[PDB]
Amino acid sequence: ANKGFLEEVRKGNLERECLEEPCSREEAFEALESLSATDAFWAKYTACESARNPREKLNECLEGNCAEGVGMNYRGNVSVTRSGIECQLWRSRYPHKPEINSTTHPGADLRENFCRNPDGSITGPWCYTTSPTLRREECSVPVCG
Ligand SMILES: [Ca+2]
Ligand SMILES: [Ca+2]
Ligand SMILES: [Ca+2]
Ligand SMILES: [Ca+2]
Ligand SMILES: [Ca+2]
Ligand SMILES: [Ca+2]
Ligand SMILES: [Ca+2]
Repeated sequence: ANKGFLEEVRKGNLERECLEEPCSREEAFEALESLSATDAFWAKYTACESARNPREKLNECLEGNCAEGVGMNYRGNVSVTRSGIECQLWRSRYPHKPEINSTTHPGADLRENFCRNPDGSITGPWCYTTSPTLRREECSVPVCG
Protein backbone atom coordinates (compact mmCIF):
# COMPACT_ATOMS: atom_id res chain seq x y z
CA ALA A 1 0.00 0.00 0.00
CA ASN A 2 2.93 2.45 0.22
CA LYS A 3 2.68 3.32 3.87
CA GLY A 4 5.81 2.97 6.00
CA PHE A 5 9.24 4.32 5.96
CA LEU A 6 11.18 3.16 2.95
CA GLU A 7 8.91 0.31 1.69
CA GLU A 8 9.66 1.11 -2.01
CA VAL A 9 13.42 0.46 -1.54
CA ARG A 10 12.38 -3.16 -1.31
CA LYS A 11 11.32 -5.94 -3.62
CA GLY A 12 7.63 -5.59 -4.32
CA ASN A 13 5.63 -8.64 -3.21
CA LEU A 14 2.10 -9.83 -3.90
CA GLU A 15 0.95 -11.06 -0.42
CA ARG A 16 2.41 -8.11 1.43
CA GLU A 17 1.48 -5.36 -1.01
CA CYS A 18 -1.84 -6.40 -2.54
CA LEU A 19 -3.34 -9.37 -0.72
CA GLU A 20 -2.58 -8.04 2.78
CA GLU A 21 -3.09 -4.43 1.89
CA PRO A 22 -4.90 -2.71 -0.98
CA CYS A 23 -2.64 -1.74 -3.90
CA SER A 24 -2.21 0.47 -6.96
CA ARG A 25 -1.82 -1.20 -10.39
CA GLU A 26 1.83 -0.08 -10.20
CA GLU A 27 2.40 -2.00 -6.97
CA ALA A 28 0.94 -5.18 -8.51
CA PHE A 29 2.92 -4.65 -11.65
CA GLU A 30 6.05 -4.01 -9.63
CA ALA A 31 5.43 -7.37 -7.86
CA LEU A 32 4.69 -9.38 -11.03
CA GLU A 33 6.96 -8.44 -13.91
CA SER A 34 4.88 -9.80 -16.78
CA LEU A 35 2.46 -7.10 -17.75
CA SER A 36 0.47 -10.03 -18.91
CA ALA A 37 0.06 -11.55 -15.41
CA THR A 38 -0.75 -7.95 -14.16
CA ASP A 39 -3.55 -7.59 -16.73
CA ALA A 40 -4.72 -11.08 -15.60
CA PHE A 41 -4.30 -10.12 -11.89
CA TRP A 42 -5.54 -6.56 -11.98
CA ALA A 43 -8.74 -7.94 -13.62
CA LYS A 44 -9.42 -10.67 -11.15
CA TYR A 45 -8.43 -8.22 -8.40
CA THR A 46 -10.59 -5.21 -9.18
CA ALA A 47 -13.53 -7.66 -9.61
CA CYS A 48 -12.97 -8.87 -6.07
CA GLU A 49 -12.96 -5.44 -4.43
CA SER A 50 -16.24 -6.17 -2.63
CA ALA A 51 -14.87 -9.47 -1.22
CA ARG A 52 -11.70 -8.30 0.44
CA ASN A 53 -12.80 -9.40 3.92
CA PRO A 54 -12.73 -11.92 5.27
CA ARG A 55 -9.64 -12.94 3.37
CA GLU A 56 -10.85 -16.55 2.90
CA LYS A 57 -13.62 -14.72 1.14
CA LEU A 58 -10.88 -12.96 -0.80
CA ASN A 59 -9.17 -16.25 -1.60
CA GLU A 60 -12.57 -17.48 -2.82
CA CYS A 61 -13.37 -14.73 -5.29
CA LEU A 62 -9.79 -14.51 -6.66
CA GLU A 63 -9.90 -18.26 -7.44
CA GLY A 64 -12.74 -17.74 -9.84
CA ASN A 65 -14.72 -20.97 -9.34
CA CYS A 66 -17.67 -18.92 -8.13
CA ALA A 67 -19.42 -15.83 -9.51
CA GLU A 68 -19.16 -12.99 -6.95
CA GLY A 69 -21.52 -10.09 -7.52
CA VAL A 70 -22.22 -10.05 -11.29
CA GLY A 71 -19.40 -12.60 -11.80
CA MET A 72 -16.63 -10.57 -13.36
CA ASN A 73 -14.27 -12.67 -11.23
CA TYR A 74 -15.60 -15.91 -12.60
CA ARG A 75 -12.87 -17.89 -14.34
CA GLY A 76 -14.54 -21.32 -14.40
CA ASN A 77 -14.86 -23.89 -17.13
CA VAL A 78 -18.68 -23.76 -17.61
CA SER A 79 -19.43 -23.16 -21.24
CA VAL A 80 -23.10 -23.87 -21.70
CA THR A 81 -25.76 -21.23 -21.40
CA ARG A 82 -28.91 -20.72 -19.36
CA SER A 83 -30.89 -22.41 -22.17
CA GLY A 84 -28.49 -25.36 -22.55
CA ILE A 85 -27.11 -24.04 -25.88
CA GLU A 86 -23.24 -24.53 -26.09
CA CYS A 87 -21.00 -21.44 -26.35
CA GLN A 88 -19.06 -20.29 -29.49
CA LEU A 89 -15.22 -20.17 -29.17
CA TRP A 90 -14.43 -16.58 -28.14
CA ARG A 91 -11.72 -16.57 -30.81
CA SER A 92 -14.08 -18.04 -33.37
CA ARG A 93 -15.79 -15.47 -35.57
CA TYR A 94 -18.76 -17.75 -36.40
CA PRO A 95 -21.65 -17.97 -35.84
CA HIS A 96 -21.38 -14.46 -34.30
CA LYS A 97 -18.56 -12.00 -34.73
CA PRO A 98 -17.55 -11.11 -31.18
CA GLU A 99 -16.81 -7.44 -30.48
CA ILE A 100 -15.45 -8.31 -27.12
CA ASN A 101 -12.17 -10.28 -27.32
CA SER A 102 -8.71 -10.65 -25.94
CA THR A 103 -7.23 -7.44 -27.39
CA THR A 104 -10.23 -5.50 -26.23
CA HIS A 105 -10.47 -6.99 -22.76
CA PRO A 106 -7.15 -8.74 -22.00
CA GLY A 107 -7.56 -9.14 -18.27
CA ALA A 108 -10.61 -11.37 -18.81
CA ASP A 109 -9.76 -14.98 -19.68
CA LEU A 110 -11.63 -15.56 -22.92
CA ARG A 111 -10.42 -19.14 -23.31
CA GLU A 112 -12.22 -22.00 -25.07
CA ASN A 113 -15.97 -21.27 -25.08
CA PHE A 114 -16.37 -20.84 -21.27
CA CYS A 115 -18.81 -18.27 -19.77
CA ARG A 116 -17.14 -15.05 -18.55
CA ASN A 117 -18.63 -11.48 -18.16
CA PRO A 118 -15.76 -9.34 -19.52
CA ASP A 119 -18.22 -6.44 -19.44
CA GLY A 120 -20.12 -6.91 -16.10
CA SER A 121 -23.53 -7.40 -17.70
CA ILE A 122 -25.96 -7.25 -14.74
CA THR A 123 -27.13 -10.80 -15.58
CA GLY A 124 -23.70 -12.29 -15.07
CA PRO A 125 -21.28 -14.57 -16.80
CA TRP A 126 -22.22 -15.23 -20.45
CA CYS A 127 -20.65 -16.22 -23.79
CA TYR A 128 -21.71 -16.09 -27.50
CA THR A 129 -23.86 -19.00 -28.59
CA THR A 130 -23.64 -21.37 -31.48
CA SER A 131 -27.35 -20.92 -32.39
CA PRO A 132 -27.34 -18.52 -35.35
CA THR A 133 -30.39 -16.75 -33.83
CA LEU A 134 -29.22 -16.08 -30.29
CA ARG A 135 -25.90 -14.17 -30.23
CA ARG A 136 -25.22 -13.96 -26.43
CA GLU A 137 -26.86 -15.48 -23.31
CA GLU A 138 -26.30 -15.67 -19.52
CA CYS A 139 -24.87 -18.82 -18.04
CA SER A 140 -25.66 -20.59 -14.68
CA VAL A 141 -22.62 -20.47 -12.49
CA PRO A 142 -22.22 -21.10 -8.81
CA VAL A 143 -22.31 -17.98 -6.68
CA CYS A 144 -19.55 -16.98 -4.33
CA GLY A 145 -20.81 -18.04 -0.96
CA1 LIG B 1 3.05 -1.59 1.70
CA1 LIG C 1 4.03 -0.61 -1.87
CA1 LIG D 1 6.22 -2.06 -4.66
CA1 LIG E 1 -0.27 -13.11 4.63
CA1 LIG F 1 1.16 -4.78 5.55
CA1 LIG G 1 7.19 1.83 -10.53
CA1 LIG H 1 6.18 1.57 -6.22
